[PDB]
Amino acid sequence: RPGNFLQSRL
Amino acid sequence: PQITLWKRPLVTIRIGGQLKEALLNTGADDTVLEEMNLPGKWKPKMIGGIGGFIKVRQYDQIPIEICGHKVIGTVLVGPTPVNIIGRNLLTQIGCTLNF
Amino acid sequence: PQITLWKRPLVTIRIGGQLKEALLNTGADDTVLEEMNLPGKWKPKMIGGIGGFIKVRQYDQIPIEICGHKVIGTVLVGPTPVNIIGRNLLTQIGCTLNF
Repeated sequence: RPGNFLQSRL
Repeated sequence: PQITLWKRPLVTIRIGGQLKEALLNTGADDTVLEEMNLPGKWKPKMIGGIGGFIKVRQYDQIPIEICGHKVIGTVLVGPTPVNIIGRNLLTQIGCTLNF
Repeated sequence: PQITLWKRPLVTIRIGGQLKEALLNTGADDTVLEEMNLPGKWKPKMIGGIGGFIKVRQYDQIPIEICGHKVIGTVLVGPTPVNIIGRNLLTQIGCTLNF
């Protein structure tokens, strides 16, 4: 399952 | 509360009058919710994640209650796999990491 | 220590006796490091999130020190844009969220 919810502005 | 990390740190939120489940995410700059309607003006934005970039709608100054704590701030709406509470709102509710 | 969330929670880690900067990411199940030529056996894996999936190499039982706290477990390696410490190692160093 998707499991790495890194999120970054830009 | 104090939340350990053996399971995903999922909590209930209320936004636009509706309840949802969301992940407390220190790896996210911003808060990103799955497709939904929110009132008011929005701006098109892009954001990046582990797999690349997606398009989202940015709503500013949105009230959101997170595990009983009030926040008012920016909420992004788009094709995220999971609802994410990011640092923009974790800071508003006084959240820290501790070890 | 207590880490506030005004900025990205980047800390120093040691793997191979060498130092790197890594993001403490309560939104990650697993730990994934930027591409590096680590020795040992590995298995291919796909990890996903915002923007889709990336291909990574899975290494098992790799020691890793996070802010002076020893850990050992599964470490993924691949084209992540930033070194990420996920819950598999955050639990080992006794990390909690608190608000």
